[PDB]
Amino acid sequence: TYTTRQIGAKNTLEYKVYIEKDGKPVSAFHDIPLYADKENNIFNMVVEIPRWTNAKLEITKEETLNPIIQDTKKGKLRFVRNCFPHHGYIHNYGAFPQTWEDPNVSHPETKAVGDNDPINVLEIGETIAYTGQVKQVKALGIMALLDEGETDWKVIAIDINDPLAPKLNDIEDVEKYFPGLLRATNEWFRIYKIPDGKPENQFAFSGEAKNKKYALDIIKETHDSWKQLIAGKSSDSKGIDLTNVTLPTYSKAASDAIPPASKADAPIDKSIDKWFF
Amino acid sequence: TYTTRQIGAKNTLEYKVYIEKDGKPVSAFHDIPLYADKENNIFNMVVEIPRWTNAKLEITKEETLNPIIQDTKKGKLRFVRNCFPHHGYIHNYGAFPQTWEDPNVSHPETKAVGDNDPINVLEIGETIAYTGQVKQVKALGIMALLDEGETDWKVIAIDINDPLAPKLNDIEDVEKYFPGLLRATNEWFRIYKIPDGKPENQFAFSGEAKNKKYALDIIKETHDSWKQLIAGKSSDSKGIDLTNVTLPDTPTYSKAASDAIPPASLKADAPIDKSIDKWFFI
Ligand SMILES: [Mg+2]
Ligand SMILES: [Mg+2]
Ligand SMILES: [Mg+2]
Repeated sequence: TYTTRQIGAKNTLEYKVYIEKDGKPVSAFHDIPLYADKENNIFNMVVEIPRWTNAKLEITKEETLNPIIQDTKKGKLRFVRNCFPHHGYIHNYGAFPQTWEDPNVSHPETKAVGDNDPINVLEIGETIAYTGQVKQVKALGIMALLDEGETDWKVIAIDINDPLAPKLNDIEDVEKYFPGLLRATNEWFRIYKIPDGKPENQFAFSGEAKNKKYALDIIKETHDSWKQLIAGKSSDSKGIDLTNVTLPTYSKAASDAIPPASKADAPIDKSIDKWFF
Repeated sequence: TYTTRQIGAKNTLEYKVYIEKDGKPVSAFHDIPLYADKENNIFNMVVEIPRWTNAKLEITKEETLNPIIQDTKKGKLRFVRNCFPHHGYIHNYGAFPQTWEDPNVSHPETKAVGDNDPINVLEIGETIAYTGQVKQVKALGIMALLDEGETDWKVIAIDINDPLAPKLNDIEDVEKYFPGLLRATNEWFRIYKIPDGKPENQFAFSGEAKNKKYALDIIKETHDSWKQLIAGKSSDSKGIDLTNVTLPDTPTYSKAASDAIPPASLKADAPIDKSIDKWFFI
């Protein structure tokens, strides 16, 4: 059973969420199996950012057991800005554990190296998720984002508990039941860092969302990129912390070393409300 | 100075917010002056609903001193649903005090009676407002919504403290600094009750946002309807509570109605049913 352990107040530098299996911290990167049901391609998704929020929370590569923390740039907490007509993130946002966009090789589909992170997942169901949630999802398709010039696939997925899950099996069903969401998704990932002073991003395949079979192939490829990583068979592991507790860099002590749970959400600066056009 | 007095937890049937002056309740409908600065057309806006929220909090006409209370439909808390690509309300939303969309006459611009409420205001500035806030706004323009067949004008306004306020003087400026916003606003008010099983709403003038001059004329009309209402001279005041604490020449003036209000009993926001998360694709 997966739960969460929160250290600190949300929206501060001290905030961390560890995932616990039966009350014991595990690595959110390496210790949650990618497959909840391999035979039926049901994946475990680690939720980082709930729909309609701004705080850029993420599994951190360089801390032990890879807790979810807030991204920073040069000491300042990162909040993704509101880009009209969108409010924060327009998906439940996260990653599949046990995957890696390998930064050391060029991906033939996009002519770019990977962004060094677990492959990202856009979960499109009704219910807003919580940071640190491990949910079970089916993959519907995939989009090829070049994120400041690096391969940054976005899997389009739905919670198997969603009322619509039985009617959603491939990328075409997203167009049926969520008309406009794929367009909005294309726009969002293109422009979301312009308010930060970064360039517009671009997608390979003219922004096309590839179907489920294509997505399963890419996911399995990043999962293999991950098996080379965790084996220490890396030409360059890029400072990632490879410690784990359910599985070399294995270290069963790591789970007891995590501090105990703690605070109410801290205030967010009013500037984060602003809608950019 | 204006403050709030909250009774109960937000997102419950018991929740109420009264607006206070000098720490004592006044009527949110009747006692807050329409104009903060008459000579410069600066209005007091009563905020009901913050941008990007759902709970349909509104001034309560039929309750003494007209506190803001969550609307209900057949007794259940009313939450406006999320209609893609929007999240809840896309403006800080509320009303001008001392106005009324007269329900007893057909309004010439729309050929329909009024929706029996204070004129509504969409405040477009960057900072998210709070329920019971009295802010000072400039009017920029106005749209003629027919909300379930009733005249329901929406003033386009901006907080005078917004960084952009000095650059926003008329309706054309909204399109310049907020491109797509007026178009989205037209869509929002057409579709927002479709998830409630209501028909699509309609606008007069094919949704055109009329300019500031036009807006000021309609705001005056609604202020005049209210002057008649509060004096006890409406042909049918619809059971509205006209009790006030600042208008001595009215039959329903009573400074002591303020003393009768219970003290604040502010509790933490109650949970909202997860169904309200849902994004509706219309
Ligand atoms: Mg990043
Ligand atoms: Mg990424
Ligand atoms: Mg109205």
